[PDB]
Amino acid sequence: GAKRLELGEALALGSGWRHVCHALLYAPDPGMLFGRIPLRYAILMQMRFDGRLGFPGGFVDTQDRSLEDGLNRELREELGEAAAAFRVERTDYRSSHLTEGPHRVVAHFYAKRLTLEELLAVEAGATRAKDHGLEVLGLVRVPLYTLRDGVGGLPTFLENSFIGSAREQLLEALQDLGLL
Amino acid sequence: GAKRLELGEALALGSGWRHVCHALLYAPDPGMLFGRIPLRYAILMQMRFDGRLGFPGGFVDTQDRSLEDGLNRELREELGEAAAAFRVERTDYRSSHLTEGPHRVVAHFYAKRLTLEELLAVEAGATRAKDHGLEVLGLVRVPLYTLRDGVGGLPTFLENSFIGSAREQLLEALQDLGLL
Amino acid sequence: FVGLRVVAKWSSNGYFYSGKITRDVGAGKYKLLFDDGYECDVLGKDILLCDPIPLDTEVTALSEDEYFSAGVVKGHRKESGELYYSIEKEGQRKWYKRMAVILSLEQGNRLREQYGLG
Amino acid sequence: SFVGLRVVAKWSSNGYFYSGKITRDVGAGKYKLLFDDGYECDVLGKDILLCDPIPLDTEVTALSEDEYFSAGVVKGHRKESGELYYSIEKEGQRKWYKRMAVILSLEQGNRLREQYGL
Repeated sequence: GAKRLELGEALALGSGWRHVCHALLYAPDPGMLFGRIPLRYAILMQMRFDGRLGFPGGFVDTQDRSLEDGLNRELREELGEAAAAFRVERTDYRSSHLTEGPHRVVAHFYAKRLTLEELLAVEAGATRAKDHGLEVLGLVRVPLYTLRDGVGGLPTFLENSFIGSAREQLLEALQDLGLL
Repeated sequence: GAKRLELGEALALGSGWRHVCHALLYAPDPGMLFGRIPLRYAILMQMRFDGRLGFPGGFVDTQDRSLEDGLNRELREELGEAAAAFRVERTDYRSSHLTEGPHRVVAHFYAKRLTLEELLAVEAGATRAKDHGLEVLGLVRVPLYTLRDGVGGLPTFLENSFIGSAREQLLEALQDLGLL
Repeated sequence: FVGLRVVAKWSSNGYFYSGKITRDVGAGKYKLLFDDGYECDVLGKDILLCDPIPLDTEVTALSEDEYFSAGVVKGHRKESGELYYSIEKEGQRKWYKRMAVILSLEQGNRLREQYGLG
Repeated sequence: SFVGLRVVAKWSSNGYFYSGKITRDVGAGKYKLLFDDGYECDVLGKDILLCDPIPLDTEVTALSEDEYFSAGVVKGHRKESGELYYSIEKEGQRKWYKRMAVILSLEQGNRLREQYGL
């Protein structure tokens, strides 16, 4: 599958490798579905222009001074000005992986905790971001519940089309973060 | 896959049958993805609470005077007040089908052409809708293009999880209306 | 076969619903009128000439509040113009109307060998 | 020994094969590879193709700048200034690619395990 590596090892990779950064923005969600299913946390994901689900983020250009500068830049173009109210940093860094695609790409995954108001703010403004209707087809929340039938909810949500290891990254982040 | 039946045939069914309505909202978009890929039309779908893609809509109740009345009511709940700027009518009706669900339900599919401004307003105010964060996890646009690799875009979008025969209703509407 | 009650499915692999054979379309083709009012032609292999659904059958019961669940038929009660099934679930039993008792793809396939018209 | 020899190997169980060199025999049937892209890790002999240059008429995956890639067939080798260049034919048209822009998919590389695998 997707091979992980220490951050430093990834930083040692040659110029032939491209870097992508993606952030897992999650907030405490006290609400409930139908008054009996806890929402637990609100987690945002993007439907990307290629019809796949993934976390907000993108490629790191040589202009960006660092992995984080690039991430926060991409997060602004994808989520709108409401993404400037916070900044993902090295402390939010989670893991690095070499993508299994044909090209040489190392993926750096971040997880940043926001407040329900902050997460709802980026939802309302994403429609006027530079990427809305182009690179980003829309934002969706991740259902962390499983419906009575046993398939509805997260299990079926995991049956959609995802970018790279977004499914495994999502589940690994949910267990690590302990949001389940 | 799901059995198609005529509108009259559906209206003559016994009280044991329930009726749901959903609408494909589309508008012309002269935008160009990457400056070389025509978007053509912007088609809205929604990530459902069960993790499946579908069109906005919902059940028709006894208070509803007609199928169209119940539809527009549900649209206002799922998409927000921007949906009150237009109305889906019988002229927008497309087809009827029997759903695969256990309960006896007949689904009525509609397609309405909007202006790109009317469609954006729906997206802009979708976060305030009653069902946002609960029944509607977010709206997405259907990519009508196919990327250079021949899999990205529409082909991969059609690989997501769809409720009922939404995928089939989608493809039928892309051809009949020449949207693709 | 005309006028005989059956339980049949109208989709390729949906639930079996209760109805009657209205006409013999010939060559394994049957026209059915379901108790819910829907008419369509169905193939013999998707028809279960089976009425009433026999005791100790695992069925799918429908409630008025959009819920549904599995259960076991433990009783039949005929009334003027309607049949009622006694469905047992988790030790308790509840009455259901005929139309409120259907069969999933799995539950009906168990009866094809004995009741199927394929 | 295999040290110093050029190879094509995948650092993932079901990934693509990338060009590189064996830097050391670290035992247990594992070989430390320095891929031409600067990545270095221990790879099993089963994931290493002792195959350099990639022979003519081999079906390969050619990488373009940006994010595009396509399947093609090797029709030429050119060594200018130590570096190796491949001529890839696609739809009756040939184009040049550097060594690092020529990789093998799991399938394309599996075809060569018998003749070149370790």
